Amino acid sequence: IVGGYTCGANTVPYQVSLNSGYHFCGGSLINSQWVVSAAHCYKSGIQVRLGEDNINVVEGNEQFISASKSIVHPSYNSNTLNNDIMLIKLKSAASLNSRVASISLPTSCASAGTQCLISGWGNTKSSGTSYPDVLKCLKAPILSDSSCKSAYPGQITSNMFCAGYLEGGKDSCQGDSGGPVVCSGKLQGIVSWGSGCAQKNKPGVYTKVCNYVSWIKQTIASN
Ligand SMILES: *[B@]([O])(O[C][C][C][O])[C]([C][C][C][C][N+])[N]C(=O)[C]([N]C(=O)[C]([C])[N]C(=O)OC([C])([C])[C])[C]([C])[C]
Ligand SMILES: [Ca+2]
Repeated sequence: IVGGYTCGANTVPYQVSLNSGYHFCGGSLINSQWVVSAAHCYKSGIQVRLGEDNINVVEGNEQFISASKSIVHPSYNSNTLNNDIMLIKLKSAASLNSRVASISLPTSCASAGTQCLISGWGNTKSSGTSYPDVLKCLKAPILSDSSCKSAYPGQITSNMFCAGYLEGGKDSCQGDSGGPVVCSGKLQGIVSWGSGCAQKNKPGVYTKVCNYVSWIKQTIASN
């Protein structure tokens, strides 16, 4: 997260770290056995690390659970990043409490100007790399579809939205992928792509989760 603030340990209890010997992507727990992340985070040998704050120190409250199957959306297109979403099923259910809790799926899409929280362990620097140890947080508004499309002409599908700041300086960045965008207590976005990090007129683009709620529900119910 570039331009953000330290969240405070376990203040974002639905955030997960997907790990394969290092943190590579964020994720959201949406019930005791299922995590939602981004399809471009897919790989095998994924360990879901729940209840984390410093990802480099075991501090208490951590639950490390192997991913039993990852389910990339069938229409995921890796050249457009359209339908960038994947569900990870956990090998055993997590124990839920105040430091590890699931976030709700939206019942409607959020309007332009809704203030949301984006969080993750990715790069904090726009020019160069600085990985944080602890979870970083950013409050950022959803941008109107016109300013999003004026920034990325031709690249925005209806499954995507921009959030952030046109003046630059604050944004998600590399290592934040797969992580949550929560607006009024509902998971509305998944961190996906952008042109670099926190550059002027280039906001982050996020998978629009309200379009996928029946898919999530139906895929979880059949698996
Ligand atoms: B994401 O993948 O983090 C995990 C990467 C390391 O394991 C990251 C989120 C970036 C959000 C920026 N607001 N997403 C990506 O890196 C995706 N690629 C891009 O955003 C790239 C750098 N830019 C891009 O595709 O657009 C142009 C610059 C216009 C070419 C990618 C990995 C899906
Ligand atoms: Ca830790």
